[PDB]
Amino acid sequence: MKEIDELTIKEYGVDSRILMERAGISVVLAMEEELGNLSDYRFLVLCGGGNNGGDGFVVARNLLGVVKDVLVVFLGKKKTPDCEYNYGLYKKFGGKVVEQFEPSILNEFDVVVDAIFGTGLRGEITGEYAEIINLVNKSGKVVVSVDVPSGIDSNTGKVLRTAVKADLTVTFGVPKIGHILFPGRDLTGKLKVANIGHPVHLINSINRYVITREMVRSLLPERPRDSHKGTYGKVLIIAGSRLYSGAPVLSGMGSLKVGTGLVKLAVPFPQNLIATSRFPELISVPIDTEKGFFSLQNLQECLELSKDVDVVAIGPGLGNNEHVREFVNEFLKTLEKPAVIDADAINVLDTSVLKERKSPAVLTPHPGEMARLVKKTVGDVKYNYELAEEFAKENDCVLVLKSATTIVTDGEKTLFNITGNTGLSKGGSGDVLTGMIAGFIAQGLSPLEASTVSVYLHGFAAELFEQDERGLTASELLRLIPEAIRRLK
Amino acid sequence: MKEIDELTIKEYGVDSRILMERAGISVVLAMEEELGNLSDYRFLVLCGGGNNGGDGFVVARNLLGVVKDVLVVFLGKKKTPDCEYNYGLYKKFGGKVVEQFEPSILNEFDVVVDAIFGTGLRGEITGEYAEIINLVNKSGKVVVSVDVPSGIDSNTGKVLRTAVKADLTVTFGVPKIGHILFPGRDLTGKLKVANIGHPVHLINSINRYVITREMVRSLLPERPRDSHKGTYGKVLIIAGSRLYSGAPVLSGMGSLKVGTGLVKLAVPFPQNLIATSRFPELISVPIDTEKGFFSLQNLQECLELSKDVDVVAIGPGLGNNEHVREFVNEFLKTLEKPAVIDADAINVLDTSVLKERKSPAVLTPHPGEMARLVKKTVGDVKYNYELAEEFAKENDCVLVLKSATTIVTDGEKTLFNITGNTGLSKGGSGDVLTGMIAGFIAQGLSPLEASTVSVYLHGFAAELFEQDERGLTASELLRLIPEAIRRLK
Amino acid sequence: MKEIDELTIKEYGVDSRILMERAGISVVLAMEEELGNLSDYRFLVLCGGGNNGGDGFVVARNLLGVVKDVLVVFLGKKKTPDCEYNYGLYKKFGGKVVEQFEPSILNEFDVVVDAIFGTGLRGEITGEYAEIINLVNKSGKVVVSVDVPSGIDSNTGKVLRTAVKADLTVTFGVPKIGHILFPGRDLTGKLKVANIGHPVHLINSINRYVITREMVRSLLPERPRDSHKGTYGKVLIIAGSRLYSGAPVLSGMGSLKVGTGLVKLAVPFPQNLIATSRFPELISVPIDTEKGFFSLQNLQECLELSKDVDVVAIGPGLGNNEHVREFVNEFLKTLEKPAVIDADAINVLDTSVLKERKSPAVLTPHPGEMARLVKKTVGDVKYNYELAEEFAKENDCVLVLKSATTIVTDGEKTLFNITGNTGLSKGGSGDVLTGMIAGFIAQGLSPLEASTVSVYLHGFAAELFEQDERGLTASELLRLIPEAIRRLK
Amino acid sequence: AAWLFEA
Amino acid sequence: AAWLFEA
Amino acid sequence: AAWLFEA
Amino acid sequence: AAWLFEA
Ligand SMILES: [K+]
Ligand SMILES: [K+]
Ligand SMILES: [K+]
Ligand SMILES: [Mg+2]
Ligand SMILES: [Mg+2]
Ligand SMILES: [Mg+2]
Repeated sequence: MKEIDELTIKEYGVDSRILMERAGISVVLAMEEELGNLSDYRFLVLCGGGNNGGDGFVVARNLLGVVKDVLVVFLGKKKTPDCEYNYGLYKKFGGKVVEQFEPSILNEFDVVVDAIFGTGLRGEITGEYAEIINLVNKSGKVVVSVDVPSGIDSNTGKVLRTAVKADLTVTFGVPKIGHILFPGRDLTGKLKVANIGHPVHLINSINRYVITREMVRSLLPERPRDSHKGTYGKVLIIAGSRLYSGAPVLSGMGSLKVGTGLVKLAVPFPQNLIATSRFPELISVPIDTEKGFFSLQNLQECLELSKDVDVVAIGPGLGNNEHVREFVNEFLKTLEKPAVIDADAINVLDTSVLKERKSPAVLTPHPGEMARLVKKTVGDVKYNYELAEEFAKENDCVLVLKSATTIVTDGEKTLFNITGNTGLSKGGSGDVLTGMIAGFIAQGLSPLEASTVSVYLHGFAAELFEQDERGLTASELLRLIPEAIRRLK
Repeated sequence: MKEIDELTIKEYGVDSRILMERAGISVVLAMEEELGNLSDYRFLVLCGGGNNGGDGFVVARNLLGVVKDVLVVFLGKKKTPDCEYNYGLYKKFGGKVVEQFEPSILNEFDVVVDAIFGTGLRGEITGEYAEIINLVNKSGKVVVSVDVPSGIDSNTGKVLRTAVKADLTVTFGVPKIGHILFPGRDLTGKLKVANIGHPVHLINSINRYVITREMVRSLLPERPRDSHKGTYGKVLIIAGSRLYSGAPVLSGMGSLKVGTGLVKLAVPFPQNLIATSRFPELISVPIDTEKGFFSLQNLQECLELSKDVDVVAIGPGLGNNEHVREFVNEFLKTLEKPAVIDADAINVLDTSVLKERKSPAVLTPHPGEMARLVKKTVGDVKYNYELAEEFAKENDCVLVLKSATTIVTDGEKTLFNITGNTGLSKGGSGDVLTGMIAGFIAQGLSPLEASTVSVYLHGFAAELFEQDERGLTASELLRLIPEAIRRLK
Repeated sequence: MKEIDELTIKEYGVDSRILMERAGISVVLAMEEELGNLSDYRFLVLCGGGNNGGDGFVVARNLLGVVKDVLVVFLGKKKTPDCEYNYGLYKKFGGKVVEQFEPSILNEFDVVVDAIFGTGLRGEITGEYAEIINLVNKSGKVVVSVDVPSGIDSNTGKVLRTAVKADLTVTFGVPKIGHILFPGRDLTGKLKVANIGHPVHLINSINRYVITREMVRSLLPERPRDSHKGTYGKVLIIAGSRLYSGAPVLSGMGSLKVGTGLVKLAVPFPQNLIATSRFPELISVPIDTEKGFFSLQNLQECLELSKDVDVVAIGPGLGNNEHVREFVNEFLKTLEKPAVIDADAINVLDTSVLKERKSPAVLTPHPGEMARLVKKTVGDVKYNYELAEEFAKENDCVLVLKSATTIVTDGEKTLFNITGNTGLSKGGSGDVLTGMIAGFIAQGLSPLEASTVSVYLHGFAAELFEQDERGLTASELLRLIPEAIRRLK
Repeated sequence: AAWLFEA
Repeated sequence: AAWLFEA
Repeated sequence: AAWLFEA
Repeated sequence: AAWLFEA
């Protein structure tokens, strides 16, 4: 996007001042849409010395004469040319600026416009920058951040020591990664994305995006009327153990609720019987095991079962011991079908196996699993989209790194999912999503498409829960999936 | 307003390109508000070589990539610097321009954006300018005019040979006189007035304005609870004749429906009895006349009656013969109360009498009466606000020149009224308005204020008529006045 | 229409059987639209030997197998070729016919389809035709008449000794005069006009028509916003007398409620004062008369008053004595303005005066007045559209012959009005209509157009009366006119 | 819809 | 809300 | 209507 | 009403 600004100015010839005017008026219009009539409010505009501040000066100047009061506190040491020009206009128009902040100033104002730092943030915020942000955060006023809340690194969403918490953030052209990943997503509050005059071709050329309702609608497969279950694919799910008997059931129904034609589970006896007692629609094949876990002695039966399906999901509830490790790796090495690899199949995965596979794979780790898989800490991997992209590219797979914002990448294209809520923070949620992805692959979507549609619909189903989200469970999540699908069109 | 642009650029330092960008985006936003989503429409943008065209180039460029199709037809010979710059952007952004118009082109487009001429129109439109405008007018497409419909003189509202008929006109800063006076008011269609960044002080300094609901609300007098009829003034209306017995009744009720405390009519016997048979609230004093018209023999009785009132209205239904002329002029010469002079009192008025009066006056001519009064043709005086201003200033009065748009001026301040409809184009309407003005003066508003409030409320009452406007009559108009007042607050 | 059938068969080449099939199915569809599902009804179809009967045979045959029971009683002596063909089909399809009627037969049926006679009726109905029709009329069953209720002369609407009273009549191509004029209009019940495949050009070429809402909407004059009362015309009404003081008031308001700009009455003093006591909007000029009636001594004043108007209405309430006769005829002889001549101006009219007038005229007699005017009986003139046409053509005028169905003709084009109800059968109604016609002429409609719009709107206003129609009075009628106008668009 | 009947 | 348009 | 804001 | 069309 910094390339996008430069190109729009330097190659297309749009004056930088015109972009800056358009930016500031977008903020004014966005506030009006959010606050209603602005004429009864008093505005405190906090401007840095950069272009973010320059945007702020445009906001301030455009409120003059039209609202109850406007004051700018200019907190910088020097001004870029466009900030200087717009400061000059604000003052020519009769605007009041002060350069010294007083704790009590928040008193006489209703709205704070945060134009201190945007994408030009470098390093930790300290000093009077920090103090003013902390005063604004204690103040209880309405906070409107220009571009990105000051203190958020707009490439990562991390807080650089301290950051503004906004009610409303107005950003320009496209959402930035720091509005999408947490903690930044949290501090953004309600995000509006304004068109400020970049050519649409440049806006479209950004290679990381937010998964939207429109994108998922156009990816949903067709349901031709002359169809039968084979039309809609077959999934095998290899899952469960004597310890973890529920996982297979949730994965299997995950596949069925997204429209998959046939679902077969392979689960150790007698735990396989749990699935059909709950949903008799499922086929739950008994696997005779020595001690309640899959082992190499089940390899041959599982490949045989794999022959008559389109996709295999493996891992939920398998347990993690050495016999499971031998099985999972020898199976995936020999299986020539797309695989969705989750949970304990990730915990025991030998990543050399993924490189040698000719058939595709999707991996669905939470950060704990991703951390063990690449031998890093949870904090190194959490929201680390570049690491995710490297991993997907290096191993020829799709990586779905789960969290409140989920990252979906094949190494070239990366998508961010923002649907869902904390009712998904509970055992079982992941098991559902695994089945959904397998299901969509079986119905003919690519591994990346299947993953994109599934993470969106999984989170949207959670939001459709009628009662308090914290009471959501996986079984209720399953029942909500077909409603999410209907609301999607 | 051309001064307003120059000052904003040259003294305040706003780049002319920034004003032009703001203008064009206002047009885009206005269209969206009117058409809903723009993405399904094909736009034909007709651009002249001036700044209006330059505004058009901004519109075109901002629709690129976002709507179904955009084409510009550039109809000029050369381009001003800002039109040239914006033409350059449109083309840099991948925009298509052609310089030759083909009758069939209207075919493949849904919306025409008329950016041919704005306030820079000089002289009659001919040639391919004329033909293209006439083609657009026959086309049945949605027409959006930038600033002023091309072909309207924005200072007068006259059509310069031919002009665009717009569904929507977006103008900048303030409405222009040519949106307000006819035929221009008609060709404007729905007018939106966009803020494009002029300082509010400059926008406020314009000395001709449209009478608005807010202005009338703040002028309505107060009704203190501890009041009595004397609080609310007394009016004498000198009116009627054996030929015209209804006029007094309509004037008298006009005063009473706007809140006046006491109304007295002086009307020749027995025509005076007509008023109280209809509204017994009125006081209708019998004037003994020789042949059914006021004459000098009634001068003394009328001045006596004038002593106990605050304002005198004179003229409706008086008739126009020499004895009425002698009476009206000797009366007004001697009366030391505000006068509202209408109808036949205007037709016989000696304007030397107005100059010598110490007390104020409002005159309420339609253009026929104004024409006879200043010895010009109806076409010279109709909508001639400068002539009206000169007359008011020269004679120390307020002039209310009635028409679909009414002009109200004291020679320094001029206001335009745009409320009302064609149900007021019927005998009796004027008689009502005369009483309303007298009423408001009696209640303590200045002659200019009284006139401003009255023309607005009179037209607004007409619009509240429930059935087809052409069936409106004065008696129904009277009944609607208190509803107009209530809706005003 | 008999020409229309012949041409469609003989020149366009549509088989007569195809027209007859289309006719019969139209009847079936019309019954379904009126009765809902037909499958629970038993139908008795009464067929003559002509083409009406043939249509009936098509109805019968198309109900076979689909309704509870169908029986045809064939009452003729011989069958035309298309009746014979369709009789043959009915019987081939398993249909039951009998040729002897039994009083009790009505017993076992719910709907009677009357296909005995259509436009081929010649002379009085007697014998078993009469008896069967009288039995059907006493029966209380649902009656559906094919084309025209049998017994109505379809050219005049007269009953030929006896006739069927129908709940529903389905006619073909265009309404016939006998559905429009009474008593036939009454016996038709609800009329549906079916398209049976005549070329639209032939259907459009019929020279007598029903005045419709669409025709009146397209004739209503325009109300340009930049207008004034002069735009909308001026009317003079010469009316009233010491005996009849109300007539002028109703005529004058009739003109004002249809949108006329200025209305002046000339009425003998002091009766003129009645008008402005009721509606002060009116101008009511006092005419000094010897004994309370217009006479030749008022000729000069009335022509003078006529100079400044567009149209003159004359006659309501004038009285009918020799001095009124001299006045009316000398006035109309000299007046060079359109005249609307009503009531007592008709009773004294010398029709030689109408021939010699260069300016146009509309005459508005009820049949009593028309009878005296042409020296015939009321029964010779009532609903006699050919006599009306001859009169209009011979005297170069428009004739509006008032009755429940009003005839409006200029001798070339004739229109029938079917709006209104019996609340118009009360003194004053006519006086209103006179003013309406004058009004519309003043607004620029031709005498024929003015009359067409006025008779329609006058009757429609009557229908908008909220309470029982018999309580309608002229003053209420006036108040309803602007609502009729609004509902018309 | 008026192809068949004028009402 | 009237910052941009007076209607 | 989405010319200015994607929400 | 089903004389013409079965739907
Ligand atoms: K900021
Ligand atoms: K224009
Ligand atoms: K019949
Ligand atoms: Mg999991
Ligand atoms: Mg007047
Ligand atoms: Mg009559």
